[PDB]
Amino acid sequence: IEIYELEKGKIGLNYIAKVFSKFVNNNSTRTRIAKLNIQQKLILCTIIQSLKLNSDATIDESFDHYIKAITKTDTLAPLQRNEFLEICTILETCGLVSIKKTKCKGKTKRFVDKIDVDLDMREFYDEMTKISILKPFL
Amino acid sequence: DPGFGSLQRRLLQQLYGTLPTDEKIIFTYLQDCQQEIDRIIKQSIIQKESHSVILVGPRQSYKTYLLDYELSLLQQSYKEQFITIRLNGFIHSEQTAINGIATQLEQQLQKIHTISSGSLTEVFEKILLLLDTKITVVFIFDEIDTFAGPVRQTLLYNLFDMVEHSRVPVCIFGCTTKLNILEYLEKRVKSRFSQRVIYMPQIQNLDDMVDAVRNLLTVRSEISPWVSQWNETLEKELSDPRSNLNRHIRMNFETFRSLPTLKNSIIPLVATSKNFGSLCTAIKSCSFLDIYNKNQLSNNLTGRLQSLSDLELAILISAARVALRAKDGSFNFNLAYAEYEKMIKAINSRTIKLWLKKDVKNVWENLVQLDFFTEKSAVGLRDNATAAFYASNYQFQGTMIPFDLRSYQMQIILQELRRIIPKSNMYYSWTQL
Amino acid sequence: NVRMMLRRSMYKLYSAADAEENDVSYDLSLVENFKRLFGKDLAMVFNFKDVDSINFNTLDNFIILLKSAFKYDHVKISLIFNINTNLSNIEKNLRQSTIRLLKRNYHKLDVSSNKGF
Amino acid sequence: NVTTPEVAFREYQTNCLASYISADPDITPSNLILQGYSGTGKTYTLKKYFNANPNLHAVWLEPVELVSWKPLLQAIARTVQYKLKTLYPNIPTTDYDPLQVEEPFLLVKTLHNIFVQYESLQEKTCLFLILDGFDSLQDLDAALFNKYIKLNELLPKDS
Amino acid sequence: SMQQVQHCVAEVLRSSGYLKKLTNATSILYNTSLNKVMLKQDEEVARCHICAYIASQKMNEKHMPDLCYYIDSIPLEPKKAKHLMNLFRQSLSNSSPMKQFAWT
Amino acid sequence: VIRKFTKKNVARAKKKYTPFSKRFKSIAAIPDLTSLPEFYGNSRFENKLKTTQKHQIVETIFSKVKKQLNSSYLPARENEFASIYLSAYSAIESDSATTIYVAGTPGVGKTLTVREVVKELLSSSAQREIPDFLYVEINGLKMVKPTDCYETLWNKVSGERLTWAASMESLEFYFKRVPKNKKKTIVVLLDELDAMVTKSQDIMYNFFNWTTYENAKLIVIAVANTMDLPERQLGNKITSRIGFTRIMFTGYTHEELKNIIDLRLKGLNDSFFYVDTKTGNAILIVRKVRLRMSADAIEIASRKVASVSGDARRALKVCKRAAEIAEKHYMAKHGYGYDGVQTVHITHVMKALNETLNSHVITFMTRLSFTAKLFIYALLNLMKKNGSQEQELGDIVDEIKLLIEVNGSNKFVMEIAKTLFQQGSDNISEQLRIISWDFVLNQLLDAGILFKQTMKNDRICCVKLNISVEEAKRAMNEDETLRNL
Ligand SMILES: Nc1ncnc2c1ncn2[C@@H]1O[C@H](COP(=O)(O)OP(=O)(O)OP(=O)(O)O)[C@@H](O)[C@H]1O
Ligand SMILES: Nc1ncnc2c1ncn2[C@@H]1O[C@H](COP(=O)(O)OP(=O)(O)OP(=O)(O)O)[C@@H](O)[C@H]1O
Ligand SMILES: Nc1ncnc2c1ncn2[C@@H]1O[C@H](COP(=O)(O)OP(=O)(O)OP(=O)(O)O)[C@@H](O)[C@H]1O
Ligand SMILES: [Mg+2]
Ligand SMILES: [Mg+2]
Ligand SMILES: [Mg+2]
Repeated sequence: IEIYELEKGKIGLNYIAKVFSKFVNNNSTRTRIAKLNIQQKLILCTIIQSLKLNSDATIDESFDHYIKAITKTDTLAPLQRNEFLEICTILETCGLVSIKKTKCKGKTKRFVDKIDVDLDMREFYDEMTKISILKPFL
Repeated sequence: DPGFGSLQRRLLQQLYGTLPTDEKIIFTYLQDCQQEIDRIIKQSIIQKESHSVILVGPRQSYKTYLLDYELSLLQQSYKEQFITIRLNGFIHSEQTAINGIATQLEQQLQKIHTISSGSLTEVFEKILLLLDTKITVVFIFDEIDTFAGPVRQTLLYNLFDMVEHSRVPVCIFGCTTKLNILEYLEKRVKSRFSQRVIYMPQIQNLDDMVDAVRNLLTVRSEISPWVSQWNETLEKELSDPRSNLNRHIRMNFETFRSLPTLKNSIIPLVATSKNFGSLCTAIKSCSFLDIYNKNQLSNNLTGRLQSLSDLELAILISAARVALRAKDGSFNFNLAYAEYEKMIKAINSRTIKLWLKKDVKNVWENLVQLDFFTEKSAVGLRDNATAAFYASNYQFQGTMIPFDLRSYQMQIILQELRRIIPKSNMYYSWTQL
Repeated sequence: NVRMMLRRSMYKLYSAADAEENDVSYDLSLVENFKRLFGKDLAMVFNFKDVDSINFNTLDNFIILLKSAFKYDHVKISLIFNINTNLSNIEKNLRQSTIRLLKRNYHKLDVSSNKGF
Repeated sequence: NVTTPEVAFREYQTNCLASYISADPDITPSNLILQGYSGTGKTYTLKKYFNANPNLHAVWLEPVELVSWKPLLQAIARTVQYKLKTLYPNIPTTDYDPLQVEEPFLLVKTLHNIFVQYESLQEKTCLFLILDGFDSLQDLDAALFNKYIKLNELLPKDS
Repeated sequence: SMQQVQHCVAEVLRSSGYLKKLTNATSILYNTSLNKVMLKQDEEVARCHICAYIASQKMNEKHMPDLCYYIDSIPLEPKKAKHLMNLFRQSLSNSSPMKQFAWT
Repeated sequence: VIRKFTKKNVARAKKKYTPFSKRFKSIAAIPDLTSLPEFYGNSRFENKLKTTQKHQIVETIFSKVKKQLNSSYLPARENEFASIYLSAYSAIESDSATTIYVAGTPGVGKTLTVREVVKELLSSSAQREIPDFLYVEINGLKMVKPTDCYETLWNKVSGERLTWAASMESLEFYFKRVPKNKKKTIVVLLDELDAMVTKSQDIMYNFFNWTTYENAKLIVIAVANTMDLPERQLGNKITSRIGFTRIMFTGYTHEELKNIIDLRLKGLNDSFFYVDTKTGNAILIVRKVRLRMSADAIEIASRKVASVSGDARRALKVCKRAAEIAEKHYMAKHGYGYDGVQTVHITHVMKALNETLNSHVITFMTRLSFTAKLFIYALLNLMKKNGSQEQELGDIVDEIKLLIEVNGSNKFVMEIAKTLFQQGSDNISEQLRIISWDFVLNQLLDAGILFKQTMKNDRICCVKLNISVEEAKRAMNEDETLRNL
């Protein structure tokens, strides 16, 4: 009834589907990756690779991995740590990367910024396959 | 000589920064920072704009000095326009900061012309009723990082919400040592904060330190008949690049890069002079600065090693070589005494009194007390009182076994002992393994 | 720990001195101001029950803490150590400075039921 | 204007104590540390310095007798109030209780209330609080000394 | 990528000399544009082209007045392309990295 | 009687303990609470911050822009506004109890939209087309205790002051047992809902379970920061009671941010002021000076802020910071004080956007002394050698000593070695640590550059870099001595 009298008789079956579409944000990783540019996609790939090889990684270790990959491959120009962090928050705004604040589990346990990913690998690799200048980072 | 006493007292006043406000010394490399602070304060106290800003710099990098100078400068011309709430993150906790704000608000509003009464809920409600022409409230909040914890930043939320949405003009000056202070903030707190961060200037080059020493030691008022001769002597020493002051300033620039460190040595150089000629001789020779530097290093590992007796040195050497032969570096009293008795027999076979095991216990306890050995895998002094309380309510396994079985690790190793024990000492050949 | 030993000792001291004849801090300054609060000298006798069960580092630090009351003219302190093992057992679990401290005025006495049968 | 006594092998230390400790609060540091191991004559030199300058107002606290931080704060409040009562007996004072100090903030408030009722004095004076054996506190942490370092900034400047 | 910047500079216009200088510019200007100028999914397909055209104006003002360039190579609407390229010029043609790129 | 400890600073409020269920002897004994003189809302601190203005302050050409761009002063939120308003209006007019869940990122206009909804609802109630209601605002981050909301809401309803437990059974009795004809509708804004989440989750259950009561006439509008909060932190009961419908406030697009900034810059942009050249004070309509802030600058700032957060607070603050940079340059040029065209250009907007991006950490490490740089160089050398992220301090001491004693033939090392190990002085013996070793260690610990573990043996204690390794490398090889070797 809320949608029916916000958009204006017996109300239809289509308004039930409109309810189930309006209050379920069915965001796809396809649509999220497709709204990025080449540099945000590249930094997303380096973040994915750094979490693949370390999986308890800080912002600064992921930036180190990004610098090592971008000097190994030499695509565009390397970024400074704060610009890397800003693009990480851009990926938060898009909804692909989350940065939390957690304790370490080493000999010097303090709180650090940590990257988690909530995206599924299959459509991520499928979208990143179609870009030729990104496959050194896959 | 009352003239030399007046000159000495003025020199000490300039070194402690306790001149009147119109005579206070701002270093050259510090104008660009302080003018910026001078803008923000004057936009809040005078023009009634709300501001929040964090000063970021190391300890003794003139954050408190510049802020106090700004508040004392605005005190003499706009006295009724503003009040000051001072909070310190070491002293105030999350609960006691509320009572500190309420008490300071009451005692400052009774000074310009209750909130403080009741439980903590009522005090916080009265503060938010008060704070959510006008009088500018200036918050000077030292150690902003301690209230920027990962659990809940309630006070920072409320204070930055006061800066944003309240119609009372509020100035907040946080201060910290943490370079990445913006990442400490929670998303809503960071959103409400202006994200204006002022980084304190550092000393970049040597004649900044030379000019700061010149500003510290030049008497710019005519209060003594010795003023002109002192100024000529100081300018002659500071202009000559091979003088002893320039050597000590260069040494400070290359090791500490700290003007408070230099002032802590310059103050007893001035204060121990009996007359003007002694002061000029002291400032030319800088011989007191070498005695000062020797005293500041008199209780480190080298001086404590030089204070040791011959039996103390023998026990320390034996423990060091046992620790070097060990895998984890661990040793106890028994193995150290076995090494000691083998070493004394091998000396006497080529006459040193061999002390019994019941007498080496006192030497061992003296060596533990003088921080030459530490207990194996010992935390030591805890960071906060809660962890210290938890450690005090627990009995460690080392304090229940006998003293001759306790595992220790060395604070100094055998190579350093070989380096700083003299060649003519008769225990020297035992420093090699 | 030492803090609990001092707190219980000062609470017992204040309780006894109130029962024998405003609140105070339960630390050794109560021993410092004893003549100003009660007008009398202080003779403290410490009975350490079952010393062969107490932590020896804690007992050592408590004895070093009690040494600080020797600068007050109105205080004298007695210590009673209840031993069931040997004297040398407690002598090698205490630091040698504490042993030198206890050696100035010490007596031994056998308590056990097989004393001369 | 201070007397430097003769200590037999602590001449440099006694000269430094003459350099740092004086009755004028402008040319005196807020904090001063004497560091040395046991039996090095720290207490002996400090007593000979303060006995040779009887005009200096000193309060002596032993943290070893206090053991924890809360009795140290209460002892600070009690001893400062008693010394200021003995020093200026013709100044009427409200007797604030030492036992209401449970936080460092409450010590700041109590010291404010004690020092604000001595403004009838004609000259600025120093009160030297000597914590003889600070790290001999039994329940010591790394954060306690920071509060005592920063304590002077929460007290008024024109007191 | 060299092929995209080469094709974009080519079709904005009409080796390793002056066209090489222009390619090097479009690349630096595009790389800093990726960080400081944000476009949506439509406008992004002309981030190279617009950047290329900016470098073209620089040549026309600095060394060679005879160089020719036209606007409609940009695959957006010419009003939208005009607005975007004015936005790009005014924003980061005075940027501090893009000040010591010798145009000679 | 002698106490074992004392509590000498107890402050207890004057709160009664008897709840509302025991005020009257029966359900029929309760009167119409809308007529009671204390119920339903039926400040003394505002004059305390008044003083005497004896000066005349100068408001310049950019002063009105900076004052007008503040957060204290509804274009892009009209579907969310319509949804919240229609749900709340239907709940008020039918005498129903309803939960409205609103979630979003910071600064996207959640509190502003809910407040505008309740202002239009109160205006609609003032025209006597919906029944009158009481509006209660509870912010979870403005409470000392989480249970104080029980204290707050009941105090807004009855005017009594009780403890939190008695307030909780008072609210339960009021919402369930009292009939609709004796009650008034209550609209509660619960803002910062996550701050009111406890381990027991009793406050969540109570506040959302009162909306399931027939007699309650309670409308709870809960504001969250995430949409998955009831699934992640709350149980299935509270998630079921909150409901399937959940209003998400998306981050603003750059068109919406530009519309917000242009709405605040209507009447000031492309306008003329009368400006005094003697003092600097400017009056909105002596010189006639035109003020502009360019639309390209606003669109650059809006696009950057919309991609990073979509936050209206950041867009307004970036515009205000750009205007303050321009106004600082203006006062520097004309020599004005704090007692034909002026433009906020795009360069000020780029400076405002770059001042939070410029990475002072590298600059800080560049402007350190030689001993601190030598420490960082030695630590980086150990991480290169043995490949570990944590290095023992004794290893750093030994490799500093090796770095001094191997490249001795460098002229700077021949100048610095006597300073490093003897402080330039005979009669000072050779030192095991360098001069200012603990000083630079504590200085790097204060900055957050270093992490040190808590051990009492200084040699086996570990040190880790908290900052990224590449920025430490570029700061180190900026130094001419350290990059030479
Ligand atoms: N009000 C003051 N008057 C005079 N000198 C002062 C004043 N406050 C500080 N100083 C001096 O200024 C120097 C710099 O120390 P300052 O207190 O300003 O440090 P800070 O930068 O605030 O550091 P921290 O982070 O440790 O608080 C010191 O020599 C100190 O004695
Ligand atoms: N320079 C000296 N001249 C004469 N007697 C001295 C001197 N130094 C120390 N003494 C004597 O040695 C005793 C021990 O010195 P003191 O109590 O001052 O040491 P300390 O460094 O304060 O020790 P601790 O840290 O153990 O308290 C003094 O009480 C005094 O009798
Ligand atoms: N649509 C809008 N039109 C005008 N100004 C707006 C709009 N949205 C937000 N603002 C501005 O942004 C400020 C902050 O917004 P608001 O307090 O509503 O944020 P919020 O989403 O509740 O954030 P938080 O989660 O931090 O509480 C408002 O006070 C107002 O100045
Ligand atoms: Mg400070
Ligand atoms: Mg002593
Ligand atoms: Mg809000």
